[PDB]
Amino acid sequence: MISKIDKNKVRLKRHARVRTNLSGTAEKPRLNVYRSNKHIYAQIIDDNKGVTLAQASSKDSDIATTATKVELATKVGEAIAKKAADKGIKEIVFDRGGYLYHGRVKALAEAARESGLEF
Amino acid sequence: KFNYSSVMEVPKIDKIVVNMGVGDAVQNSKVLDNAVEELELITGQKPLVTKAKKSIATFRLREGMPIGAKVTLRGERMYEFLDKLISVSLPRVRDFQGVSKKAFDNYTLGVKEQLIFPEIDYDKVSKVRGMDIVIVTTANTDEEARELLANFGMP
Amino acid sequence: VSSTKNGRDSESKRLGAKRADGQFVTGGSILYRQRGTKIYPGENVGRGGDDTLFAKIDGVVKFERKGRDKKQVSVYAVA
Amino acid sequence: RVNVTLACTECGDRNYITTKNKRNNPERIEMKKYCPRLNKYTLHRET
Amino acid sequence: MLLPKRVKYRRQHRPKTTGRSKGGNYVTFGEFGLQATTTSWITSRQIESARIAMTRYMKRGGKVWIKIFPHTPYTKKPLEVRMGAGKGAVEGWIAVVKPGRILFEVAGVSEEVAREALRLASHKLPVKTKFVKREEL
Amino acid sequence: ASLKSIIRQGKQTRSDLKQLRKSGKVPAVVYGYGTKNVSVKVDEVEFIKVIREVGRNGVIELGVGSKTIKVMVADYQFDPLKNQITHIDFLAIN
RNA sequence: UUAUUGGAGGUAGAGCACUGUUUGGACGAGGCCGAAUUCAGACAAACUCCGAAUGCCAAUUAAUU
RNA sequence: CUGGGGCGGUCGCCUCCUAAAAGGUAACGGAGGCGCUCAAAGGUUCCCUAGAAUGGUUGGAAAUCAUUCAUAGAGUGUAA
RNA sequence: UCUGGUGACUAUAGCAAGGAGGUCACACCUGUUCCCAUGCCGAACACAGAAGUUAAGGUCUUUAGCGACGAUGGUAGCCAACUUACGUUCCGCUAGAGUAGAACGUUGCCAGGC
Repeated sequence: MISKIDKNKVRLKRHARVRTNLSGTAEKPRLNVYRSNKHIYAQIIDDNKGVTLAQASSKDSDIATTATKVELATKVGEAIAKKAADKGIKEIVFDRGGYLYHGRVKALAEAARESGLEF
Repeated sequence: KFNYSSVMEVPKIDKIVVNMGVGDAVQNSKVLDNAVEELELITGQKPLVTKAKKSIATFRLREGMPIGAKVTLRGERMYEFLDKLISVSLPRVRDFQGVSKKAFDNYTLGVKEQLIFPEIDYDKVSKVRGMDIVIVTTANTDEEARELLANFGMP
Repeated sequence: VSSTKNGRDSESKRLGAKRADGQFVTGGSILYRQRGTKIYPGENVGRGGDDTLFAKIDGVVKFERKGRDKKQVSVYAVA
Repeated sequence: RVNVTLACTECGDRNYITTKNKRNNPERIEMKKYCPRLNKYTLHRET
Repeated sequence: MLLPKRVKYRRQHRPKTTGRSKGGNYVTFGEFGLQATTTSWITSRQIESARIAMTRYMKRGGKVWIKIFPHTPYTKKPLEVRMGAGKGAVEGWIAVVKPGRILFEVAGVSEEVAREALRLASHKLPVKTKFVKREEL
Repeated sequence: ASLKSIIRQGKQTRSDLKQLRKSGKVPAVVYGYGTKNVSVKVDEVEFIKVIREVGRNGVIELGVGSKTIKVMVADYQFDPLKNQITHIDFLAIN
């Protein structure tokens, strides 16, 4: 009786392996992105200290809108872009958690690229 | 039916894996492709490199490190394969037994004692090839699996 | 007439630690010479081609634990 | 296993020597090295 | 005639003879046994010589246990040649025994019969022994 | 089912123990329910004569200083050579 | 040279968790008995789940020199 | 060179034990190797993870397997 | 406040059981037109759905049956002495490993909706 495997478990493992040579540090903070089966969350974290200074999700009250299930990501990326533009919108390291770079993440990743985020 | 507390604890049929045994192409240059087409003649899929020629797990003649073929069929193709297994695969067998352990290839202990390609009759075949079809199910018990082995299809 | 066949041996490679803990070192100074990853590199500490641990910043050495059964050496800029 | 001397087209100097297996690759090796005098990744050819 | 089926190295370094017995200082198989009080090397020839002298007087009327087995082989240069030419060939197998280590163990026989059988096997051993019984206090 | 012990003083040198083991005394320890770690000493002949009634396992009444506690034999370091005890462990049965 | 503190390392012991060696119980594997998993108990310069005392490197203030 | 010489055997480099928990340390002391190979066995990005026993080729009791244990038991161009 | 998201501490943080959920959120499930995929199977990956379902993952409870963490008290060894020599002996120093008793079902940081 072949048993199924958790999707978050494997993802976490992969994410940990990619976080062995990449971390935020004030000037260059890491942009962690959490993609669920409903919405997507993103927040600029500073590993050096260990405190967040940004927040953007697809389940936000100013983001919640019947889209095409991919347009939200674009808005999410532009939403945090302006928030990050207020203070600290220069060189930043983009973290793809543990998922692939192709898909909804790509749209959210390029969303800040066209916003001005030098990354 | 048998006291399932929810409508999701009912067992399912996990997968269906089968193809030819050795088909040793070290002296059978085209028999490899012939058996590949024979496996493609039951269900149309490219044949890969694995041991998918058993009735269950592994408990037969030893050797190891071979070079056979295998096929993965688990969707509505699997349902059609079972339909053809009740039509052409019960033309020559006509003998429903019962077991839930191992057979040909905790397994890894054999790769022999299989069928002889009965549905592949010599109407377009050059030989007979062991193609035992391992049964993969979501069965939590071998006797519950036997209850499903007679359920909806030949004992 | 008994014979022998065990009089061959290679040279010894001075391995081990080269800097003590709490000692001031300058960037480029070797800290450890080993055959593998006996001690992992910490902060401001790179690994050489022959698995040699060296410092990149001038400061004091610090041997600490990394994980639960692995050691690591780091260097701090604070004089 | 023999020696190989990657000749240049403009340099005219053998500042790139490597090794290869004649039994493995009997054809002439053609890679893109960098001649300082020309200061441009040029296509070198084995003599 | 007791020797390992196979060994990694045929040349050891001669086991050290100091301190007290590491383990095996109590009888756990029979009711009576022979306990050593001195340190010395026990060869296989002596081990089998004492066992044959014990069963001969026991007339196959009980069980005998050997808590020692030659694990280290020793070499020896024959015909006394000049020193410095390498190690010699294996001569036999020995076993280091420290004070407080049980040697033999008898069971299923008279208490006075085991006291006489153990005394006969102690004359073929090069170490001072002592008759002891299963302790429980 | 009775025994009189004597609270041992702190920091005992090797010589002290040797002299204490040279006579008829054997260092012991007491610990368990409703009690702390206390080091005492008893007599060898008085212990063996009071351990044949209850046997290996049996509740005993130790007189730790000016009190009586019900303890049993948890562990005991024995010396094969010259068959003499060296240490005894008492655990509160309560 | 002490005092005080920090660190690097696998020896003496001990141990069987790996590698090899071993003893009694226990192993089945064929129309009649032989390739074993556990239980207990041993051994090791080229075995280690462990692990001192000394020595060694250094740092600081003190104290003598 | 050499537990007199001769005869034999060795003579350079690499790993372990002897070596006494830093490093170093001898003997005609105890064990093994090298005198290369590779155009991918290189670089970078990305993704993966043995032995036991039951549908029996009278069966080597390990066909190239189903999924339990794998818990890494493997695997690494080469000796440790 | 809550569950989440991301960090710091040595498994006291693990595994096993026996429970209760929950549907805020997770999951599960429905597909293969769509980018994108199998050394082939849409299993995974990807995208679209998201009707149903807590059955499973699962969060919160209970239990020390494992595993890990282990007081003390003893002594094995050892440093320095003294003695006779050392398969030692005695006097000081530091005091192990095994084992008993016991403790353990983790503590913390930050952001959000709540």
